[PDB]
Amino acid sequence: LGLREIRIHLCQRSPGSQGVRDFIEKRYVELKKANPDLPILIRECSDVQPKLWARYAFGQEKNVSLNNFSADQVTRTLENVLSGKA
Amino acid sequence: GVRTSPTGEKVTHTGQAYDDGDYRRVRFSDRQKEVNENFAIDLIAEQPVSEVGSRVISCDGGGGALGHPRVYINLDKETKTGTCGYCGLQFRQPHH
Amino acid sequence: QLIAVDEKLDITTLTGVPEEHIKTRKVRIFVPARNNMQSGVNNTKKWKMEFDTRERWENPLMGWSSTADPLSNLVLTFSTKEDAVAFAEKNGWSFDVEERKVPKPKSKSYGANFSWNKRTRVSTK
Amino acid sequence: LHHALIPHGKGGRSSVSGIVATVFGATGFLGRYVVNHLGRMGSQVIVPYRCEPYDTMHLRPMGDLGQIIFMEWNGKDKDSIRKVVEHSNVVINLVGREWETKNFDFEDVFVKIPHAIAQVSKEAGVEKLIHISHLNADIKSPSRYLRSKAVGEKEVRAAFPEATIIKPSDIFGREDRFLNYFASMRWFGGVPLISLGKETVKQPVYIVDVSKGIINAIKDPDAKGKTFAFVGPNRYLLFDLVQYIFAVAYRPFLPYPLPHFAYRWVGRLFEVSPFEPWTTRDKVERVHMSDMTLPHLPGLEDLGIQATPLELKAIEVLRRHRTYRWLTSEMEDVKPAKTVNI
Amino acid sequence: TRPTIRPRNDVVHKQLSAFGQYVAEILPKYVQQVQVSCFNELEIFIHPDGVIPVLTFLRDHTNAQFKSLADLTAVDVPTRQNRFEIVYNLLSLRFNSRIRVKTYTDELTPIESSVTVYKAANWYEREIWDMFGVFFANHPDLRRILTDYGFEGHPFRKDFPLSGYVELRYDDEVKRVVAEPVELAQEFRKFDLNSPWEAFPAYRQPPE
Amino acid sequence: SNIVVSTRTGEVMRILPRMHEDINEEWISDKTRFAYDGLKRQRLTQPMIRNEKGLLTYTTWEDALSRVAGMLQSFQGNDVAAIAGGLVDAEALVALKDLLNRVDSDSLCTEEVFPTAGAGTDLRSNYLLNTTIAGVEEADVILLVGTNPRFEAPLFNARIRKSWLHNDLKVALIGSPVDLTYRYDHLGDSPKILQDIASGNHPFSQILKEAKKPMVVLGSSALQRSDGTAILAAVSNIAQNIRLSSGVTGDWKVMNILHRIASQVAALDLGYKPGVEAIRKNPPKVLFLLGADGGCITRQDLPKDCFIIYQGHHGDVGAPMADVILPGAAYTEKSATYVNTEGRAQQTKVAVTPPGLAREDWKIIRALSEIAGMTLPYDTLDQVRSRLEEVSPNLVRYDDVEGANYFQQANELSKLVNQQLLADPLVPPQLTIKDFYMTDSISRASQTMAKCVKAVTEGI
Amino acid sequence: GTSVKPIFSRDMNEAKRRVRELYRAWYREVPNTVHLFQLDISVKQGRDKVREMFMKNAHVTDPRVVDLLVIKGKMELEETINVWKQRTHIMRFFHETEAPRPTDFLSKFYVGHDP
Ligand SMILES: NC(=O)C1=CN([C@@H]2O[C@H](COP(=O)(O)OP(=O)(O)OC[C@H]3O[C@@H](n4cnc5c(N)ncnc54)[C@H](OP(=O)(O)O)[C@@H]3O)[C@@H](O)[C@H]2O)C=CC1
Ligand SMILES: [Zn+2]
Repeated sequence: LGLREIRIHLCQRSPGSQGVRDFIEKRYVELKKANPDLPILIRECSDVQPKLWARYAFGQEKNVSLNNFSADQVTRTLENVLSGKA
Repeated sequence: GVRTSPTGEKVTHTGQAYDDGDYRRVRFSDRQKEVNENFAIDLIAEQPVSEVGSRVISCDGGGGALGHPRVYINLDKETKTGTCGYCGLQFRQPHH
Repeated sequence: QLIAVDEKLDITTLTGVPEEHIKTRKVRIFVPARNNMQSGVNNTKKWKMEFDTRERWENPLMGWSSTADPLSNLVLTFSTKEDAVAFAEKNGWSFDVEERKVPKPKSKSYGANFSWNKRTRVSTK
Repeated sequence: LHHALIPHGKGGRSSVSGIVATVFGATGFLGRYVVNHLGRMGSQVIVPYRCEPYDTMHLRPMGDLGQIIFMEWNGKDKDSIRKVVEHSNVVINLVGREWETKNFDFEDVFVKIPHAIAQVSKEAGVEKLIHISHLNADIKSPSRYLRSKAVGEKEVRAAFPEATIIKPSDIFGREDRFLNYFASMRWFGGVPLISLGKETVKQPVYIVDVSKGIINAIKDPDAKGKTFAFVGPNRYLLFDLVQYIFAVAYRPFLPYPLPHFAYRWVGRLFEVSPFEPWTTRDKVERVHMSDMTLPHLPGLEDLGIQATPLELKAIEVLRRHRTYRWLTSEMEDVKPAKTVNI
Repeated sequence: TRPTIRPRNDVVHKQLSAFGQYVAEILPKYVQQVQVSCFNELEIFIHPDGVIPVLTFLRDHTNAQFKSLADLTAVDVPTRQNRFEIVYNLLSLRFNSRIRVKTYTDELTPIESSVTVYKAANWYEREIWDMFGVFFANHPDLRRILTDYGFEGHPFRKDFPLSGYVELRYDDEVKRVVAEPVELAQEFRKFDLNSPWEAFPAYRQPPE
Repeated sequence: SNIVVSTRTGEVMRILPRMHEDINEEWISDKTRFAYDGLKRQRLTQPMIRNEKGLLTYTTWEDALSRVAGMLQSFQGNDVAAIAGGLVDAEALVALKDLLNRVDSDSLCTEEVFPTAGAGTDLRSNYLLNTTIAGVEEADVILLVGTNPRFEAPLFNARIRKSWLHNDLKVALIGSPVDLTYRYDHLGDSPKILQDIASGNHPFSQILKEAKKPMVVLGSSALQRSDGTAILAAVSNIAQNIRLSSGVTGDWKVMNILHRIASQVAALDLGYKPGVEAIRKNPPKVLFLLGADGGCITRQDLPKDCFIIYQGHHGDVGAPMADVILPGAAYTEKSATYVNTEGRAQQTKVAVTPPGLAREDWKIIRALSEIAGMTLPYDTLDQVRSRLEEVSPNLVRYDDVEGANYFQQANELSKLVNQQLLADPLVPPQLTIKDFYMTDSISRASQTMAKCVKAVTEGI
Repeated sequence: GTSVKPIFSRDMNEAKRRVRELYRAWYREVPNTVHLFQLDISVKQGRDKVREMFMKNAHVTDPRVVDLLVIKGKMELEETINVWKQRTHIMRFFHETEAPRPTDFLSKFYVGHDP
């Protein structure tokens, strides 16, 4: 229930990652200034698919696919994870 | 130059000797440990240094074709003796 | 006539190899690196397949080096990477492939040893 | 743990197990199995022998090069024991005799020798001692052999407090004196049994189980000062056991009752042999005595061993006692005997 | 050039080349290649399906009469899609000549047995089956010849280890010879011997 | 550097270079070549515990693992912490991170300090050598800040000298005037100069403005002082002014960070907290020392009766202070992942097996997790590398060095904290050659390195 | 098509038929092997061992591989029937002198480095 880290795996030039890329290019910084003590690790995937990882207390974590999402979709799912839902 | 160890085991020329805690010593009970008594390092240290009147000397180990490959030794360093890389014999130039 | 099998080649059941030395082994497929002590390149032409290193221990009686794995000395030669990959796949071994390393072409100029205004001029010959 | 004694290898012939074991009485029945099991995994085995070296030859192939070392010893000489236990981390005592010789009696072989072994091993710094006693050892036992066993186990415990004592019961095997002893009684035509063997209960145990139990006790850190009881999985009335032995050997069974004093007289008569006696009065008493039940002591199952029943291993011992006509008979033919279990 | 160098014979080279052309002309259905080595040995590379015809021709032809099978063995080259190379050495006493016939197979493709042509083949094929695992169809009695009973694997394959997988000893508990995984007190020491400098320019391969 | 390990009959005989045009290309440094000697002494071979007298005594794996597991089940959260040393591999790092996460602990730290304000470890390009080692051959101006590339990264300095000799590269240094084996311009040693180049009030700012392929390299050793964050911010401001005045030259990646510790980049990729400050602020009761021998935290910084566990391969600073010793494998004794200062992930291979009873480090952590009741999912090396791919997918691409650049976001996040610089000259930890030979646990145990130190301190 | 030629069987059905014939022959032979070699095992043990060997190669889906396996099994049966094998050869199927090796991670971690 207690979020500890966020991991975003986005591919460098795959089309399906484009929206995710856009998000990092536009609205990552604001998020970082909203949660200045929260690890948001941005890493690169191989040719498979985008992914978002959310880790919680005591080692529990789950992942949500960000394939073909736009920037609005990734913002929506991210603020869904940061809030006490889903 | 064979010396003894604290347990009484003879020390080889390579310096091998079992420690007190080592169990392998049991292999020498009722038998003996084979040690060669002629330490080559002391024997080659016993040989006198040859004095020659040239900057370069040649060594083949003695006996011609029954020795080692023939090598040439430089004797320019005054504060050192030239040593054969095969035989261990030492050569120098007359000094003082 | 022919039967037109549509399976993947798999001969592990016929090679006599024990199961442990099939599933737990990792083979490496690579072009050996040139020995840095020499300039010759004739030993960097073929592909090699070799097995992962296992335990070696000292023999109690003479202090010799003792092993328990039978594949410690097995090295295979191949003309191409694809051939080695096919052999490893049909023998059931999981493999790691390393791409060939080729020295890049270099621009050599003996005249540059005596440049009028560059740093490449040599202070000794 | 003394780097040279760190285990290495895969546990095979050329491996290093980290065990340096001195096995007294290694040229006997249990000794060959114990030495073979130690040499299988690459242990350094020290064999003290008093017999002719020709009688130790069968132990030579049991170890890799240098892993089995033979040395002379005297049971009445402390310096021999010192010499053969100076370097071992495990000492196993399998010394025993079923009869008394002119030079060694039961008190010599079951009390004095085990006590000397335990004391010298404790002084030498040996950390593990395995001592073999009998399941029926009793200070008030009619048999001389059993009483000395009990006294010797007490003295061994006194000398080496952290010793592991193992008490088996009537080990059977290819070279045993249990199944062979009853099979060889066909030469007299009939089998004399005290009270027809209907008031004796036996719980025989397989030899390989005992050897594996000794090995596991060596490798068990919890078995330091423990006392174990190695017994088989089934209990048999003596009559039924002997009937089964004769059925597996396909020999005619002719049991007849002999009074105790007459059997004692026969044992007296056979004791006079200067060679190995065919039977002795003490042996007769032991055969007719029921096996004890000691549920408070740990057993083979506490060492990870499932006890092998006699029904799966009798043929490998008793096939030698068959005639040519019955030599090829399979093991599942001879209708296993009845057990008085619970 | 004279004393230390082996002399070459050109008459035999010409004759062997002519006979290779002859055999290739007569059997275009199976002959893939013909070669004459520079020490005057003639080889013919054929499709596997022509093992029986070609050999029969060489055995019974009036101009060939290769009536003796000197040797039959296999060579294992793992880098090839067809792993195994089958080699027949034939001798003609009438014309005092020798010929070599080569074909190929893999692990799962049978080769027709040539026992009907040469009796001597009977054991040789068995050996090839034992050491390499190549199956021969219509063999009168095909089974292991060299290895121990129940031996697993084919030891002459390149990927088979030199010391094998199992070793034998006598066990006193079971009173019999038993087999266990190999353990060596001294591991065999692999030597890396090849020089990094090329020895024979005449055999240099194109740099691909 | 890519190397070839020569071994005979189970013994490491020597170390030779292996050609990699992008990294070292034919050479190795003297420490890399002659430090193999150290591995043969001061080695941990058996598990150790504390006896009744407070002395370290050999024990079995079961006993030590049981003691550690009981101590770990006793506590939870901030009471558990770990410190990763300079030679740790990625597999063991991720295993320890998962194990401490199961206890709900996030105090996973490294000895090497990296600034955490702003972007921190969130963006990889913030802590990488983005130009790569090969890219030095294309630059025309390189600025060196608070670093001694000769001893921190000898092959990187060799590449700089190659560029200086063949491409007429221009080199300027801010820091102490060290000898770099090539002529360079010395701007000074005060950090104020950085601001002078960031404000445009320096001639070298003009020089960088007309540089079409400029590079700025900041050493990790300069980030170890209290004002490392301000230094990083100033260097980021300089890179910003370069990118703004000169425009965007495509993909050149002016910003660069030069690391000196082999384990740092993988630990940052996995989410380890750089520095040891979190341990200082919340002193734990159970501390894990994963090959940590820098002496950054002693028992004075920790409460009394604190349980300290050391896992490593050498007896050094960290072992005598530990309650339990877990002997691990050296880099020659395992197949393990290490990430470059470039960001390139590479793997070692087993040459010899670990001595005595020592084991693979990730295997030790997994066995401990199973003993303690929180069993980790992975059982083989391939499964641990699958977990590594789960946490950071660049750790399984074994020669890739290309990555995205997020300099704009990191720079924007770096200008909201305005801490001030210190009036202390930038002094590299290694000023001369004598401070080069002994830096880590293996080289400190080497007799050859001791001979080299004795030879350089006195000729004779 | 992949253009491959058969050994004996055209597809998996004929291969399974040959497997069943070989299994029948081995099952019939087991009691004779127990009698002739004077084995201390039971007939049930021998038939279970026979069943175990067949199950090991159950996964194979290629008819040529199955054909070769059947050929090898027939060779082994011929060796057994003619008493070319000895008692040691028959008992090698049972691995009676090999100490058991645990498959758990902890047991392997304790003993050594091998995976
Ligand atoms: N077999 C059984 O039924 C079970 C055995 N017992 C105990 O198990 C132990 C071993 O049994 P087991 O193998 O059948 O006995 P064995 O008769 O087969 O051999 C006993 C060993 O002790 C040695 N030994 C005997 N007397 C002396 C002596 N005076 N001096 C030196 N060595 C001597 C023998 O050596 P040498 O050949 O030179 O005479 C021999 O090696 C014994 O202690 C026995 O009491 C436990 C329950 C019953
Ligand atoms: Zn000489």
